[PDB]
Amino acid sequence: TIQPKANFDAQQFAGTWLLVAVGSACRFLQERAEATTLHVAPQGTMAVSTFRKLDGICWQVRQLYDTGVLGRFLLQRDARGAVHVVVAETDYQSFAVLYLERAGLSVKLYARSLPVSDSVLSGFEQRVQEAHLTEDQIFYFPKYGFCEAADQFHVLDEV
Amino acid sequence: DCSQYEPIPGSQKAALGYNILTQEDAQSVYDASYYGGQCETVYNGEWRELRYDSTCERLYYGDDEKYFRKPYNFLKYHFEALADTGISSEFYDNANDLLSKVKKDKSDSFGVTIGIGSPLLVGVGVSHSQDTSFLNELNKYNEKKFIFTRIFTKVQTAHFKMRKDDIMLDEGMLQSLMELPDQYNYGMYAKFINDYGTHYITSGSMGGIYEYILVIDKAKMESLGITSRDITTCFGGSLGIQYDHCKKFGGGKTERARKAMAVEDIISRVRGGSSTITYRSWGRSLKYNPVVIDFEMQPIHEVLRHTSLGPLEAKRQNLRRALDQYLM
Ligand SMILES: [Cl-]
Repeated sequence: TIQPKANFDAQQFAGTWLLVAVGSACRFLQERAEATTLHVAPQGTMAVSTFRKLDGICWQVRQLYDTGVLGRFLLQRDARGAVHVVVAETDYQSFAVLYLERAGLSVKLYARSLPVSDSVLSGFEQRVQEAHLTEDQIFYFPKYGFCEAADQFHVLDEV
Repeated sequence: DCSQYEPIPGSQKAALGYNILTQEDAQSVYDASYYGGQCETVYNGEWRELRYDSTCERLYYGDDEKYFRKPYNFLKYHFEALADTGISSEFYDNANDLLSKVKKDKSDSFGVTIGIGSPLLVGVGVSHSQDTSFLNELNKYNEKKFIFTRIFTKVQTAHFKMRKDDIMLDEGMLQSLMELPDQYNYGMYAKFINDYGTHYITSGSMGGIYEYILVIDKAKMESLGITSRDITTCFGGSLGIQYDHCKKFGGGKTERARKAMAVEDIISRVRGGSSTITYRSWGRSLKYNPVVIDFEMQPIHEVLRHTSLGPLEAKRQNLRRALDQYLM
C-alpha cells in the first residue's frame, strides 16, 4: 500500500539520521524514550546501526535492511515477525519518513539535523493520520543524550 | 540437585597458591570443588541477550539470566558489568625501553598493607607466568634494526572474597601437610612452599589482559613509506579495534602478510580467555575463562591458622620460619 520513494538512492541515504518521532499503536510506547541515531551504509544495495542507551549505557544495534524494489527492505530475529521497511519520502539531506510493517505498523520520522521544519513535521503528522493513527499515538524522541559510540560489549549484532 | 549450575568462573584459579619469587602459580591450596552440603548460587544478570524491537523502538531484556554455583571456600563472588576500559598504544625505539616499561610495570604490579600481624600483598594486573617465552622471543629482536609497538588493555569480570575461617584445603595439600615433619627441616618445608606457594589468595578480581607487541623492521617500514603508528592502527583494525600494504597485511596470518607492513613478529601476551584473537572474541571468552587478574594474598602459613583441621600450630611456625628463609 505504501510506495517507496521513486528512484530511491541508497548512496545519498547513507550516513547519520536522528530519530525524531514515531507514529504507532505499539503497546510499549503508550504505557522513557532514548535519543536514537541511525547510521546507514549501503552493502550491495543497507547496513544499519542504531545507537541508543538502555539504563544509562550506550548500545549499538547492527541490522541489515534487500528485497528487489528500492525503498522496500526486509528486516529479519528469534521468534519475531519479519519487518518490512519502506523509505516512503525523503530528500536525502534533511528528513526521511520510514514505514515499518510487521503484521496488521509504525511510521518513523528521521532528520539530519534538528529542528525539523514546520512543513516536514506537518507532512509526517498527515501520514500518521493516514495510517489510522491519532496524534495521541505520536511519540517524540529526545534531542540530546545521543550515543556517540558503544563499546564492544554493548554491540547487539543481528548480522 | 544443585550440580546443574556451572561453577563460578575462575574458581579453580583462585584456589591456587602463588610464588612471588617465581611469579607463577602453585598447586591448589583451597579445595575449589568442595560444596560441603550447601547450595549457594550467584545470579549473573551481566551477560544476557538484549533484544531490539525496531518497530516500537524497544531495546529490552532476555530472560536468559544465569546462576552459577559458588563453592564453599568463596565467601563472595560478584559478576561485574563488562566495559571497555580504554586501549593503550605505546611505541619503543628499542627492546630495552619496552622491557624497561614492562619490568617497571612489575613494580606497578605489587602493593602492600600489613594487618593489625600479616602482610597483605596486592597484585594488580598479575599475569601468573614468568614471561620466559616472551622475554626470549623479544631477545631475538634486541637489535638496532627493530622497533616495537604494544597495545594493552585489561578487563575485570568479577570480584571475589575467599572464606576467612573453616577453610577446606585441597586433598593434595592436606596430604603434604600431614607428611611434613614436626621437627623443623628447611628442605621439606621449602619443598612444600615450592609445591603450594609462598602466598595464597584471600580476595581478588577475575578478568583478563589483552595485549600484543609488534616487532617491526624499521628500514623495511621506511621503504614502504609507512610508520609504526600506521602499522599498529592497521593491526588494531585487524583485531576489531575501533579507532595497499594494510589490505595486504590483513590479519597478519602469514609471514608474507606480516612483511607487507614490515612486521617481523606479533608477540601475544593475552591472559584470560584464549594466530591472534579478535578483541570481541577475547571479550566473549572471558565470560567462561578468566584469570585472577588482581588479588590480595597472604603468606602460605597463614592459611593453617584458618582451616577446618583446627589448631595446626607447630607446622605453622615451621612453615613461617621456612618462608622467612625462602624469601630472604
Ligand atoms: Cl549530547
